[PDB]
Amino acid sequence: VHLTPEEKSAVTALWGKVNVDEVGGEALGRLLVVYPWTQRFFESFGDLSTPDAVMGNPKVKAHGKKVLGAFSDGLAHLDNLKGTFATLSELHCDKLHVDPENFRLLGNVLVCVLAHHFGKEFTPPVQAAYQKVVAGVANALAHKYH
Amino acid sequence: VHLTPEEKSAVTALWGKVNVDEVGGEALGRLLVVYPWTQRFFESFGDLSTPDAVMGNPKVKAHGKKVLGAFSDGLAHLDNLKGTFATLSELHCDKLHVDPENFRLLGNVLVCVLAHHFGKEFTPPVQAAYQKVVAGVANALAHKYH
Amino acid sequence: VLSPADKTNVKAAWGKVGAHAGEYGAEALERMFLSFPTTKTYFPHFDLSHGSAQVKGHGKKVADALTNAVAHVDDMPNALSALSDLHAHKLRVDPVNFKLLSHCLLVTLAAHLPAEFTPAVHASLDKFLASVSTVLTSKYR
Amino acid sequence: VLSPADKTNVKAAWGKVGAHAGEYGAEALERMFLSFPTTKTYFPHFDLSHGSAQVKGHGKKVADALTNAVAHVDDMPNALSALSDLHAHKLRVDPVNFKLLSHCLLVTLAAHLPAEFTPAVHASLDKFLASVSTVLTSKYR
Ligand code: HEM
Ligand code: HEM
Ligand code: HEM
Ligand code: HEM
Repeated sequence: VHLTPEEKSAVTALWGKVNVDEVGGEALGRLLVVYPWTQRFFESFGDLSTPDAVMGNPKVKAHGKKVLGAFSDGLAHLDNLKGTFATLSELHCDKLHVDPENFRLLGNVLVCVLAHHFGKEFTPPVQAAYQKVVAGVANALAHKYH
Repeated sequence: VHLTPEEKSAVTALWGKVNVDEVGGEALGRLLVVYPWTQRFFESFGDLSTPDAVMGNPKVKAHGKKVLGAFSDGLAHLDNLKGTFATLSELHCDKLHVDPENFRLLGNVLVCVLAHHFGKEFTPPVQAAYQKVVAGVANALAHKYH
Repeated sequence: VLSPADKTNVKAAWGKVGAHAGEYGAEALERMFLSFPTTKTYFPHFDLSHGSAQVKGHGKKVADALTNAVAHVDDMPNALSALSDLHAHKLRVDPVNFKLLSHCLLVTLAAHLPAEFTPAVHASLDKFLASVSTVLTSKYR
Repeated sequence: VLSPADKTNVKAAWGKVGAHAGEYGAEALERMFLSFPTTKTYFPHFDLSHGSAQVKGHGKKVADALTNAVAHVDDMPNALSALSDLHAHKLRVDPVNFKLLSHCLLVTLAAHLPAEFTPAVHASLDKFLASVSTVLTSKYR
C-alpha cells in the first residue's frame, strides 16, 4: 500500500511461513463465530449453530482457503491492490451484495489469527505492517461498489 | 474525492450562497454542543457550559469563521486537497494534537447545517456530493499524521 | 441515557413531524442510498429508483417504528424488542449502517424543520437515534 | 450482554494472564501506537518510545482496571464509575479509539495465550472489551 521497503519485507517474510489452508479456514470460522451476523451469507453451508459446528464445517474451511488464496495472490501486487481486486470488487458488489464492512472485520480477525499462530514473531512493528495490508485489501475490494 | 463534473458544479453552485462567517460559527458551535467531548481543545475559550454559552461565544464564532475560511479555500482546489491542506495537517497533528475523527464529526455537522440553511435545495444528490467533499477534506487533514 | 430535557426535545420535534413521518422516512432512505452506496447491499430486492413504491413503503415502516419509540420513550427496549429480534436474527445488518441512517434522518429533519432544529434539539435527536440504534443492535451476539 | 459462558470464558482467560497483565497492558499500548498512530494524539505528554516507563506504568494501570472489571463482571457500571467519569469529563477520548485498544489487547492475548485463545474465548473477550468500552463512554453526553 504505502508500505516501507522494511514493512514490505516483514509482511513478505512472515507470509512465506503461512499455511494458507489452515489460516484461511480459521480466519473465516472465527469471523462467523465472533461476529455472528456475518453468517447471513453462508446459509447454504449448513450448521453454524456453534463454534464447534462452524470450525468443523468443511464448506467454511474450503471457503476460507479460497478467500486467503486470493488474499495471498494480492500480496504480490502490493503496488496495485486496486487493479488486482477490481473484478473481485465488482463481484462482491453486483453479485454477492456483501457490505464492505465485512472486509474490515475479516482483516482484523486475520490479524488475530496470525498473532495466535506466530506468537513472539508477530511483533508490534510486524502487526503495524499487516494492519496497513488488511486495510489496503479491504479498500481495494470496496473500490468498485456503487 | 471522486466528484463527477455535475457533482462539482452542484457543490460550487450552493457554496456560492453560503455566508462562511455565519455557517462557520454555526458548525463549530453545534459540534461542541452535539459532541461535548470535542470541547477538550477549547478550554481557553471560556464558558461552553450550555448551548447558548457555546453558540454565542465570540471566540467560538471567530474560530468557526477561521475553520470555514480554510475550508472554502479547499473548495477551489478540489483537485489537490492533500496539497492544499498539508501545512494545516502538520499543525493539527504536531502542535494541536487533534484526533482526526474530529474532522469527520465536523463534516457531518456541516452537512446538517447546510440542510438546515438550504432546506429543499439541499437535495439527496447535493448531499451525496457534499458527503464526498467533507470526507476528502477530513482525509486531506489527516494525511500528515504520524 | 436520555435526560428529561432530551425527552421533551424529541417529543417536541417528532411532534412537528406529525403526518410527514412517512415521507421523511422515505427521504432519509434515499439520501442514505445516494451518500452511502454500500447500504444498498441490504436491499438487493428493492427497486431503488427515484420514487420507488418499495422505498416509500419502507420509509413508512421505519417512520412508524421511530414514532413508536417516541411514544414509549421510557420503555424503548421493550417497545422495540420485536424489531431488535428481527434485525439480530434475520436481517443481520452490520452495526455501522445504523449510524449512516441516523445521520440521514438528522439531515432530513434539519431540511424540513428549520425552526425546531436548534442546537439543543439537534443534540437530543442525535442521542435519541443513537439509543434506538443501540436497542436494535443489542441482541446481535 | 455477557452470557454466563462469556463471563466464565473471560475469567478463565484473564485468570491465565496473571502476573503478566501489566506487561500485556504495556504491549497492547505499544501495538496501538504503532498500528493506529492517531491514538498518539491523546498522549502528547508521554515518551512513546519503546519501553518507556510512562507507557509501562500506563499499561499496568489499564491492566489493573481490566482485572477489576473481570472481578466485577456482574457490576461493571458500578465498578468502573470513576473511570467512566474521568474519561467522560476529563480525558474526553473519542469513542472510536476504544475499538482500537480493544483490538490490540485481543492481538496481545492471542500472541501470548495460544492454547487459551479459542474461537469461543475470542468471541467472549471481544464482547467483554466492547462492554467495558460502552461503560467507559456511557457518560459522554
Ligand atoms: C479478504 C477479503 C476477501 C477476499 C479476497 C475474497 C475473495 C473471494 C473469492 C476469490 C471468491 C470466489 C467466488 C468466485 O470467484 O465466484 C469469493 C466468494 C465469496 N465471498 Fe469473498 N472474499 C473476501 C471477503 C469476504 C467476506 C468477509 C465475506 C462475507 C463475510 C465474503 C463473502 C463471499 C461469498 C458469500 C462468496 C460466494 C461463495 C459461493 O459462491 O459459495 N467474502 N470471495
Ligand atoms: C474542516 C476542518 C478544519 C479546518 C479547515 C481547520 C482549520 C484551522 C485553522 C486555519 C486554524 C488556525 C491555524 C493557526 O493557528 O495557525 C485552526 C486552528 C485550530 N483548530 Fe482546526 N480546522 C478544522 C477542524 C478542526 C476541528 C474539528 C477541531 C477540534 C474539534 C480543530 C481544532 C483546532 C484548534 C484547537 C485550533 C487552535 C485554536 C487556537 O487556540 O488558536 N480544528 N484550524
Ligand atoms: C434506527 C433505524 C432503523 C429502524 C427504525 C428500522 C426499522 C425497520 C422496520 C420497521 C422494518 C420492517 C420490518 C417488518 O417487515 O415489519 C425494517 C426492515 C428492514 N430493515 Fe431496518 N431499521 C433501521 C435500520 C436499518 C438499517 C440501517 C438497515 C440497512 C442499511 C436496515 C435494513 C433493513 C432491511 C433490509 C429490512 C427488510 C426490508 C424488506 O425486505 O421489506 N434497517 N427495518
Ligand atoms: C480498554 C479501555 C480503557 C481502559 C480500561 C482505560 C483505563 C484507564 C486508566 C486505569 C487510566 C488511569 C487513571 C488514573 O491515572 O487513575 C486511564 C487514563 C488515560 N486513558 Fe484510558 N483506558 C481505556 C481506553 C483508553 C483509550 C482508547 C484511550 C486513548 C486512545 C485512553 C486514554 C487515556 C489517557 C490519555 C489517560 C491519561 C494518561 C496519563 O495522563 O497518565 N484510554 N485510562
